[PDB]
Amino acid sequence: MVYSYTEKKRIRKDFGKRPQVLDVPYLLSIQLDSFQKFIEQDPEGQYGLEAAFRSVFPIQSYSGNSELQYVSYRLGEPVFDVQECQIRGVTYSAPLRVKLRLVIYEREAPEGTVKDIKEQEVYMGEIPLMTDNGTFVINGTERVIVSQLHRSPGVFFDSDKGKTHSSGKVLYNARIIPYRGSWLDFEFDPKDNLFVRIDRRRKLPATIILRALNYTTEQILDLFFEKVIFEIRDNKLQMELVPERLRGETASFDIEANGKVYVEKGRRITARHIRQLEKDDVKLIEVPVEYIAGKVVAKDYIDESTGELICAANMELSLDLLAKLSQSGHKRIETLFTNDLDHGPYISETLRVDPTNDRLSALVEIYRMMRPGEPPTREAAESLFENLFFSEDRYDLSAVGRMKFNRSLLREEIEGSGILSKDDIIDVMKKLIDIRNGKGEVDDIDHLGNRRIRSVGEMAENQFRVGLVRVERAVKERLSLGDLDTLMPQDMINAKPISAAVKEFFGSSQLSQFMDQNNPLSEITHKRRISALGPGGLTRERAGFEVRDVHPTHYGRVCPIETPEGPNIGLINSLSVYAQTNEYGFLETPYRKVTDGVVTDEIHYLSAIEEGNYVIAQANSNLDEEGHFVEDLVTCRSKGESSLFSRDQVDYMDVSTQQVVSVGASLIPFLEHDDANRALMGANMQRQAVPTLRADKPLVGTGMERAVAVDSGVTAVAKRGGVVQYVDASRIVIKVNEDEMYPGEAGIDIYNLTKYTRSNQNTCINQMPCVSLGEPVERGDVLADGPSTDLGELALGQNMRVAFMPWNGYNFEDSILVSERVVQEDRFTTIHIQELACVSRDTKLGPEEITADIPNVGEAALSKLDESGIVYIGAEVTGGDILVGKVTPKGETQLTPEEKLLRAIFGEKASDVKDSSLRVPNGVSGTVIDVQVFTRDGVEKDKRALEIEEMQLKQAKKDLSEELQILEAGLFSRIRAVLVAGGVEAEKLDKLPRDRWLELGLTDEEKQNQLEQLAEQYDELKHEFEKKLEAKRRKITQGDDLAPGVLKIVKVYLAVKRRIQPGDKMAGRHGNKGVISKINPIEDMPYDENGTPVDIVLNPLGVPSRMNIGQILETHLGMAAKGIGDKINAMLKQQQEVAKLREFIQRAYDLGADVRQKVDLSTFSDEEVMRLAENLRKGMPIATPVFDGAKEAEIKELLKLGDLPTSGQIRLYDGRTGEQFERPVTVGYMYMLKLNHLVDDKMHARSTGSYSLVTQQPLGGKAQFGGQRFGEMEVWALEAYGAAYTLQEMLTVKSDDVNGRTKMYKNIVDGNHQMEPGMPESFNVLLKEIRSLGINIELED
Amino acid sequence: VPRFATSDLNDLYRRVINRNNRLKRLLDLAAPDIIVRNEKRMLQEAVDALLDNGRRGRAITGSNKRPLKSLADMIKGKQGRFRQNLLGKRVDYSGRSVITVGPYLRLHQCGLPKKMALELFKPFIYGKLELRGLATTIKAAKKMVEREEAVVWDILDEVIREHPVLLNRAPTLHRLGIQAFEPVLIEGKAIQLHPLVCAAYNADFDGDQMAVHVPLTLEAQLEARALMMSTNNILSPANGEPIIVPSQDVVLGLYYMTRDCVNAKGEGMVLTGPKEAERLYRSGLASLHARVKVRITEYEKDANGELVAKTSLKDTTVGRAILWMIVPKGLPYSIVNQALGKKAISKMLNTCYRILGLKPTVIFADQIMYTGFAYAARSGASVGIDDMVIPEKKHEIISEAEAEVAEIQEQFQSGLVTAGERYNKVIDIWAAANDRVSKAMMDNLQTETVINRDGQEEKQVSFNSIYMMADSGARGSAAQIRQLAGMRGLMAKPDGSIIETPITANFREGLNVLQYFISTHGARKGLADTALKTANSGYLTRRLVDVAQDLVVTEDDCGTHEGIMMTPVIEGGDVKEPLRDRVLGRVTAEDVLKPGTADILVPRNTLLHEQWCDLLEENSVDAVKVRSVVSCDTDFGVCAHCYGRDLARGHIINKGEAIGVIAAQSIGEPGTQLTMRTFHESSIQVKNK
Repeated sequence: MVYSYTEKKRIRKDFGKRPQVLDVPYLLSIQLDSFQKFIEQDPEGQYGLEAAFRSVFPIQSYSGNSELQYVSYRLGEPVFDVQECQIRGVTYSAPLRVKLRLVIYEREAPEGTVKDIKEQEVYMGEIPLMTDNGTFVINGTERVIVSQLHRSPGVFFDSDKGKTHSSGKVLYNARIIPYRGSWLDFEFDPKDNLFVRIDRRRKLPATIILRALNYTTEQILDLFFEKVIFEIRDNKLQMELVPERLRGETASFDIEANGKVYVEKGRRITARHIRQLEKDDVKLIEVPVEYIAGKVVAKDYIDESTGELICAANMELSLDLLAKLSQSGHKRIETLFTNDLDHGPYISETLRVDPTNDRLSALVEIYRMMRPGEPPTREAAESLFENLFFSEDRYDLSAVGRMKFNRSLLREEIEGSGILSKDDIIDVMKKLIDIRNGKGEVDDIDHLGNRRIRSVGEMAENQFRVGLVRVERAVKERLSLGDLDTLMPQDMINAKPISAAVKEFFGSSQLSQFMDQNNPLSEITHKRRISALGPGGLTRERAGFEVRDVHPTHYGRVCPIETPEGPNIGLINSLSVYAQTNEYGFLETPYRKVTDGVVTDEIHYLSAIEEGNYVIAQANSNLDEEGHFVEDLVTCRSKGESSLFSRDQVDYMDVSTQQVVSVGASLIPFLEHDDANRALMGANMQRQAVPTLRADKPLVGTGMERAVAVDSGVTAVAKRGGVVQYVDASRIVIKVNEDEMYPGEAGIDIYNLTKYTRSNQNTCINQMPCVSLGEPVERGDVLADGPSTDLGELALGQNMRVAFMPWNGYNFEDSILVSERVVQEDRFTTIHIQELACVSRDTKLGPEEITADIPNVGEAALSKLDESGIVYIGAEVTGGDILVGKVTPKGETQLTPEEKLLRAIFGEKASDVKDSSLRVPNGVSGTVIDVQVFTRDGVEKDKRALEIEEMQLKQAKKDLSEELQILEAGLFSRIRAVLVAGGVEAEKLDKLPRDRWLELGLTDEEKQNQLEQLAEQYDELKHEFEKKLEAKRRKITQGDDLAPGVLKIVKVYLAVKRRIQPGDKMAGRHGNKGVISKINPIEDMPYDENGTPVDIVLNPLGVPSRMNIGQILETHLGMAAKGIGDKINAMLKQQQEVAKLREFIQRAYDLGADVRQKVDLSTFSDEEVMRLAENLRKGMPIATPVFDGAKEAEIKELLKLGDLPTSGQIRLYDGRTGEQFERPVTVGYMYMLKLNHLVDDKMHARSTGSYSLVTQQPLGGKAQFGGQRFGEMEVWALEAYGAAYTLQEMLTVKSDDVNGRTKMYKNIVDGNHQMEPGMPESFNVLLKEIRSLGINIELED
Repeated sequence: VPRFATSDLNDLYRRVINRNNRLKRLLDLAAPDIIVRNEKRMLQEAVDALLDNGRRGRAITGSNKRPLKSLADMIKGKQGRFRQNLLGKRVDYSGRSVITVGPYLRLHQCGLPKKMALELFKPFIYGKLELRGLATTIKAAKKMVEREEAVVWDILDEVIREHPVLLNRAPTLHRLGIQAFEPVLIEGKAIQLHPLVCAAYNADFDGDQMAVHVPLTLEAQLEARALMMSTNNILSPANGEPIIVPSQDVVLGLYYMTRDCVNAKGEGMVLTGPKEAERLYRSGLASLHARVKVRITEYEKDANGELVAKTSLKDTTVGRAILWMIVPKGLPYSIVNQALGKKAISKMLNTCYRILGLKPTVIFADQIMYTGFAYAARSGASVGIDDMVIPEKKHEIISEAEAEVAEIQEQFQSGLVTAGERYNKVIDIWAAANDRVSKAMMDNLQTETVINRDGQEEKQVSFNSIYMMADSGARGSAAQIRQLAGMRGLMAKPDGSIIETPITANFREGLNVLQYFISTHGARKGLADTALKTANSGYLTRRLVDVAQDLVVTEDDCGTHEGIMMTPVIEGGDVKEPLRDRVLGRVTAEDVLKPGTADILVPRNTLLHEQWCDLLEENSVDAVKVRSVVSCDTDFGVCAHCYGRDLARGHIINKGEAIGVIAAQSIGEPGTQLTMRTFHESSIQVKNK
């Protein structure tokens, strides 16, 4: 329908013939979903606080006959709000309620219960919540937790074979990883013996631990080994035949089967000789004795005549022993298979080498292996075996553990207990014995089917569960202390472990961090992030090979483009636009279902394992109206590769082509043309773009940014929109339409816009109204634009005029050249807001006073500071001026005549009080925004903060009184309506109150009902509004809780306007970023036939050098867009009729071949888009899809329609000399980027200043002093240069020498120009350290 | 270091004093052997915690987590004492600026922004106000500086002119990373740096920071003017050739300068010398024209201590005639007639330095920069969609290779060909087809363009900017252009083998999704490799630099008769390196001999340079005995005659110069040793008979 009432102001032109049926998801559902599932109440016991309370509860003391049952929990409303809480600067957290119930059991009496204990809730900890945008609040910070990627718990099939073993064979291993607790792994050695390593401890044989599982050798061999049969009697000595159980043989003699030889001596072992004795029916045959010496007995057979232990299982048989066994009365003997073709003699070396044959000695041996210091006492070994191996608390599998456990073991059951079992680990050892046998496939570590993501829900559940156990220990000891505890859940539960665990977790963690805010882009792509750092997933911070590579599982879920190009590469990832998280943590991406020859519109979400078997067609392919594929052979992918397949082999579809990219790199137009490396660089440079004064929507674009800007939460959107009444920059109100409303409470929705405010990146943010007044608003319309947003469409940079040319060598390599025009148009200018706060107080000499006196300073500061208060709002603070005066007490001294007259003439503070204040260090200057200060508990006698205490009251009463006027006024008009026909009079009612003395009497019913009702809701709304105003005022006058280490906190905002600067930096969307050499005047710029000097000058060499394609098509297509907008602007200058311009606008929309459903003029044709022509008169909003973007045919056809030369090259004349350059020159308009790399912030030039007490070296940068560093490479550079004096006075005089700096400086000021080598003090520090060591050093002459 | 408690020290001393006074008190109490034994083990563990911590007990500090610091951590801050001592201290007087490029001013200069000025020079400004006496008291002069008086700027100008400033980039590799320039003030917050030196520092304009240090007084400024100047040291003691980078707009500008064209404008020209001003700047004469009769004067340096003039008519172009005005004096004119790429422009400066001296190649290279940027801007070079050319044979080659591979997989379906031989076979067909698309690409790159004059079949070479960069060599390569138009090749990071699904789409054409997946795969592998090689390179430079620190190079002449024989490598069909570059330099033991005997060419040891060595190139001698290092010489160090004259100064080398520190930076000079490690017979053919 493409109605787009909110987008009717600017209609972005769409390209490409590939339709998108699946709409863009809300895309924050990872953090929003994780949070809403972290706080929930469900009977199913979903993972969260209820799962933790159900996990730990019931809490029963040891031999205490007392239990604690969980009432679960319910969350309440926080005391503060989002915005007000961030303004106060305190962490935002809701209390927890619904405490657990207790229980008491009678001692020595079974089932006896004196009473049931049900107690009121108790305050425990603080549970932080999430803002609607997906952030958190701690101490007034944004606090977002990065998503994590970890190994999914389950059986791992690993190889670990290669040149690292150097054994000449391929090793194999497998390890079960629980969600918590110790790890259990198996390890091969070249001896081919299965070993067991538990949590890096020395690997014991399999027979000692499996013996600790209480399985005798008979069950070992008879379980994990074959049986068959053996027959010794009558001297025939015959065995059964298993022709289908083995392929192979070794025959040194003939073997006859039923009177005929099946395989002759030395005859071929081939299937011709196999099937001869296989397909035919053959029974047990007699063999010679010599084959027994190689065979191994299976079961345990002992002589029946006497009680010796001879002929034990798992032992070699002796030719002389056959006479002792066969004559003992044993007719049949079970012997092991023991023939190596597809099998091997595993576990035998474990049985032979394993010293412990019993489970008790096995438990003692594994106990001694666990604890080297203390010999085992044999008493706790039984608990160490279960608690170490199979136990409820110390072993955790649950949903993913048992799932990937069974599916990894090829088991039928998909669910089970969260604990290990003997048959389970025996099955793992069996499948591992098969992997060692050579059958079966291994698993890849980088394969995301073995990977799972963890979020705020699972993480916070883990830490909160650990803290809950830490509470369970002390509560268990408390209940075990006393025999009978009445009303136990009162003082037993301490909130310090809870609030310390959750406040320490969200407070300080590697994953939880504050964001540096530049544009909504960095906020949303910083909101969605995958991290392999933190706990797990991190081996080392140096080198690495296979972990940082790209697996085929990285196609439709994680974006290979976006990445931390810095020291750690390939670790931090970004999910796809359409990527979704499964309930078990797996990453599923959409695929459109296809049935027979028609493509069905049903969407199916497939994981890596599910999509591995199915075949999915290429993203871009020919499509027909009937649904069938035009081309017979369609490119399709199955597993790890792609090839042409028939139309019947395609199961699914890739839907949109944007699934492989992320939101950060998906906004870069013409991605298929530009190289992946420079696209990676540009995508890495999209986050650092600082918002400027005014945002101009990109005229070359994608169209995903439309959804990114509205879904980022930065812009101010409207809820249940309607006809707007009042508009303003501070506030916006909307009268809601009466179509869909709740019948109660009446009222309208009010909004408060955020003005200039400091961010974590020291940038500036604001929201501005997009509408004038009286304009209706639908649901989802953006009312106000945030920083770097224009009309709800994301613009984080500014376009400007572009021409490709070297100019007098000023543009070299990637260096950039900017005209003074854009410098003087205020473009690219940004505001940096720094906050300064001086907080000390807390003196044992008495409290500190703020301002009211400035000692040892003239009236210059007293003119800026108020008498009873601080400086005026929006003043000029330059240099070391004192922004806030402060005085601190000093120690008392004797009076004496001197200080007596000094205190008599001085008076007031007596001048003995120190001058320490908030004064700003040098190098910082600007205008102040607002001073928020602070208010303590029970503090008074201060004129400060009174202006904000009154301002918040006048604001809350100002915006709160509007609803009171709408309510009291609406019900008042309802009184004027109900008084009709009861003795009404317009002339009387429109000139008097009470409305006829409360509608008079009339027909009695209206008297008491209408009058008593009018008084009822009249006093109800009046007194209710007054009560709400008082409750709101108390929150304003109560303040916040400051740390005890200060009486009063003062904090001041300051803002600075920084503008396009020569050093600076500038970036493109395709990865080209450079510093500006110099800013040239307008007269020196080349101009076209119309006399339009060029704004920017870049280097064409970077296109072939750095392999950047997209810049050319960007500039040319942008030149076409500004050509259309230039012609429409000319039409507005000519004041043409609506229809004449309407024709060119319609042709502009529908030109080309299809590639859209849009039709101009479709809505009323006389307004809206007709005014949108005057909106886009500056430029045409042309969009291109990521991989579906425009082609040079449509670029040359559109740009040719824009009257511009089809070649995209315009004859230019030199600016300085007026001469024409040889050959045509490429000009265009591209999207540019302002960055935080500006030289005012980066560069600090330091000479001499304060130093460090150790080695007497300077501290470093930002301290106003310091020499940066010239390291050992510079020492080597000077040694190679041959000048030893620069290193002499550089390494010693200007650093270590204490007297060399004073004498050297005295020689520079005096002009002697002489220095001495001196004695380095850092060498003396080495002397002192070694002297502190037990080794003595003393210098000689 | 404040809550203070004196961490990492007092935490240990309180425990050790606690156990000492505890064992003394219990010692006076006569505690049992178990109590005093526990006091003795906690005692030895406590003093252990003092001297060496983290080896066994790993005692943790207060806030636990990270083990507490001990004396072992006090000796070595991170690795060794390099942080505290024996390596670079923070020192003083540092700008820490951002790179910019001035095209103007001088090869050795500086753009210390005014903002940067007078902040570092404060002591010299106070002393100047003292000696000159414009101020009264010290605090009054400090007030004159802090009040931003305009009078201070004149004295500041007096100081800055002759006061040099040395510049460095933080990742310093070789000796030329730190140089000495003569600063001049430019309004701004940045530093405009000489473009030719930017590639010498390897620094880029992406915004990497820069270190600015101030030398002090006599040996610093004077040794920096006599040593550390960028023009004083040009020859790099690594490759042996002078290191200058007249690339980018210099190669493009001089390539558009030197070239010919059929017809066009101007035809022939009778005027010769002053044809650039009137002919070029007036009208009627193109910047470059073929068949110009303009005479040109020559200067013959063959005479001893004297230059012999000459004049002759040589076939050339207008742009080459303009370029010859830059070439000083006695250089031959045959050097400027060529395509004049990034290579040919080097040997020009080489022969200029090794004939006319250092000043003519300094002012000459500098003027090469000026004319290169100037005529580069006047060239009007650019790039666009129509600039690149897509060959029409690419479709037939891709279709033919697709048919052949279809027959290959047909043979695999029939079972006649194995999967491995079919795999490598398909790789061979797509490789050969890629070569075909490359050759057709080149054909349409040069011979596609036509110009109509006379018989019209002569035309001319294509003027496209992509081709000017390919042949000129300012940037790009035939392989990168092959990625622009022709096939991109095939690589797989996880597998390490060539994939069976080639990429048939040019950059101008829309790339497939999976093609982009493979491209970002191999690109990510490339970023991992290039990011990985830096640490190993710096570590190798650390090892070799630590091993080579020993050479004093003290004595002048040892006078040893032992030497190493010098013969060419002669590997393969053609020799890899000639005999000249290897034999030149050092000194020769005994003397070389012609086919006639009894005659010696050189008097025992001689310094081999462009004269003597080229005289040896005219003879038939294939082997030259050359005495060098590791052969005899001294007990510690090497005499000057074994190393040779190769250095920034091409004359000789003198006592005291350390070749060990200069060494290891030629091997460790490349930042990236290799990329991908290059993915790692019966007939004998020879080039000549």
